[PDB]
Amino acid sequence: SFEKTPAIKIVGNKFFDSESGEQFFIKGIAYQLQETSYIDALADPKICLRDIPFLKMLGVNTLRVYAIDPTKSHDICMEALSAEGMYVLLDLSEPDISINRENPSWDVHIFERYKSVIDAMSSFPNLLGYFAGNEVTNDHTNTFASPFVKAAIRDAKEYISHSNHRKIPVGYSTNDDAMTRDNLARYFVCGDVKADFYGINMYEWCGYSTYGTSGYRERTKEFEGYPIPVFFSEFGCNLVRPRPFTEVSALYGNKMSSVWSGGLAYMYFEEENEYGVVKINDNDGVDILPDFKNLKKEFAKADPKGITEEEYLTAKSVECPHIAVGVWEANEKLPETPDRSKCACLDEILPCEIVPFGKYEEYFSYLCSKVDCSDILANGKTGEYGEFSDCSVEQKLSLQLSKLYCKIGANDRHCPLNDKNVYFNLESLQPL
Ligand SMILES: OC[C@H]1O[C@@H](O[C@@H]2[C@@H](O)[C@H](O[C@@H]3[C@@H](O)[C@H](O[C@@H]4[C@@H](O)[C@H](O)O[C@H](CO)[C@H]4O)O[C@H](CO)[C@H]3O)O[C@H](CO)[C@H]2O)[C@H](O)[C@@H](O)[C@@H]1O
Ligand SMILES: OC[C@H]1O[C@@H](O[C@@H]2[C@@H](O)[C@H](O[C@@H]3[C@@H](O)[C@H](O)O[C@H](CO)[C@H]3O)O[C@H](CO)[C@H]2O)[C@H](O)[C@@H](O)[C@@H]1O
Repeated sequence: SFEKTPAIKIVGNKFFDSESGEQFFIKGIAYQLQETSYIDALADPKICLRDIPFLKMLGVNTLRVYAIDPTKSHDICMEALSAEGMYVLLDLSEPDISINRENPSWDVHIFERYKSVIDAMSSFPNLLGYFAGNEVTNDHTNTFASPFVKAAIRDAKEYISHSNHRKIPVGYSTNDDAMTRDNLARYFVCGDVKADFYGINMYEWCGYSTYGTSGYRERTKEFEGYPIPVFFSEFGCNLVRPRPFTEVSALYGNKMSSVWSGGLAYMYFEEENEYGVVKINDNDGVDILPDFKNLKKEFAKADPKGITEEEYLTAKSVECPHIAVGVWEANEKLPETPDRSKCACLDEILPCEIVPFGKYEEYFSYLCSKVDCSDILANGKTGEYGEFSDCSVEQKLSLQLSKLYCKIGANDRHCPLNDKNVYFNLESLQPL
C-alpha cells in the first residue's frame, strides 16, 4: 500500500497532493551514505529500515537521494518510506556518470544511465521528482555546461512521457553563486525546454540569523512569480553549532510560504564534515547528534499556510539570458537527443575501435591533429554540436581512429594507434 503517499503533481509554481488538492510542502533531509563507488541505502533494507524510525522522529516527509543502483530492487525501502508518509527526490546521475562541468557532453552513455534510473524508480507513487543535474555550472567559468543539462531535462521528460510510467517531474538543483544565480534561474525556464521544478543549495542563513539579514528576504523577492516550484534542495549552514536551524521558522512562515515549496536539510549522515544529525557507530547503530533535536523541534513547529489547488487555479516564452564572454556562455540552442541506434552503428561498421575495457585526452590530441574532429565536438557556448557528438567517448574516439585508418588507406588491418584497447573490428568486413 502506498495510501499514505498519494502522488504529488505540479500546478503552476506549486506542488499539490493529487488526492486531497492541498499544497505540498517539502520538509526534507538529504539521505546518502558515502561494487559501485556510491552506496545505495535504498537497495538495502537493513540500512533504510534502521534509519526510517529516526527519520520519522525528525518529522520529514521527503528525502533527497543522490545516487541509486538501478540494477537493484527498491520496493522494500520505497514501501517502508511510503508507510511513514515519506517521498523521495532523486538525482538521475551518479559521480562516475554525470555531465562533466568542465568538458561537457550529453551522450548515449549518460542518457542510458538516466533511463535506467527512471525505469528502476518510476513505479513508486512516492517518487516526488528527478533531478537531471546538480550544480553542473557552478560559476562564471563553466556556464557552457548548462545547455547540456537542459537537453538532459528535455530528453528525460520525453523519455518519461513516451513510457508507460506516471509523469514524474524532472528538475534541476543549483548552487548559490552570486554572479551566476540570476542567469541560471532564467535559463532553466527560458525558450522551449523548461525544468519542471528548481532546487537551490541554500546556505546563506548561518547560526541565529534573520529573514532580512540572512539574505532570505532578498532571495524571496527574486523568486517571487518564478513560473515553476522552487525550494531549498539543501540548507543548513554549519558555521555555528549545534545548528539551531532557525531558518526553518522563516522558510515555512507566511512570507516565504507563498514563494518557496520548502526544503531539505543537509544531511542525515555525519561524515567527518560536521553536517550530520546522526552518526553511525562502530556497531552500525544510530547515535543521535546535538543537531537532531533542533531540526526535530523546528520541523515540528513548522506549519506552512498554503493555497489549495482549486483556489490557485482560479487565481492565475521566457527570453534566454544574452551571451557575454566570461560571464554567461550558455547558448539557447541545445545538443541533440542522444541516438543509441546511430551510435551503435559505429560499434558495428567502423574498421578501427577502442574498447571501454589520462588516456582519452592524449588520444584525442593525437587523433584530432591528424583528422578533423568537428563531428564529435560539442560547443555549449556557440551552440554547435557535431553529428556524432552524442556518441560515447569510446565511439567518438573509434570514429576518428577509423577515419585516420581510411585516410592512410593501407587496408592491412593495422589500426594506426598502438594500445591494448585498440582493435580491428572484424564485423567491419561483413557487408550489411
Ligand atoms: O568539475 C570537473 C570534474 O567533474 C567530474 O564530474 C562531476 C561529477 O563527479 C559530479 O557528480 C555529482 C556528485 O559530485 C554529487 O555529490 C553530492 C554532493 O554534490 C553533495 O554536496 O553531497 C552529496 C551527499 O554526500 C553528494 O552525493 O552527486 C551527484 C548526484 O549523484 C553527482 O552528479 O557531477 C558534476 C556535475 O555534473 C561533474 O562535473 C569529472 O568526473 C571530472 O573529470 C572533472 O574534472
Ligand atoms: O561565492 C560563491 C559561493 O556562494 C555561496 O553562496 C553564498 C553564501 O555562502 C553567502 O552566505 C553568507 C553567509 O555565509 C554569511 O555568514 O552571512 C551573509 C549575510 O549576512 C550571507 O550572505 O551569501 C552569498 C550571496 O547571497 C552566496 O553567494 C554558495 O553556497 C556556493 O555555491 C558558491 O560557490
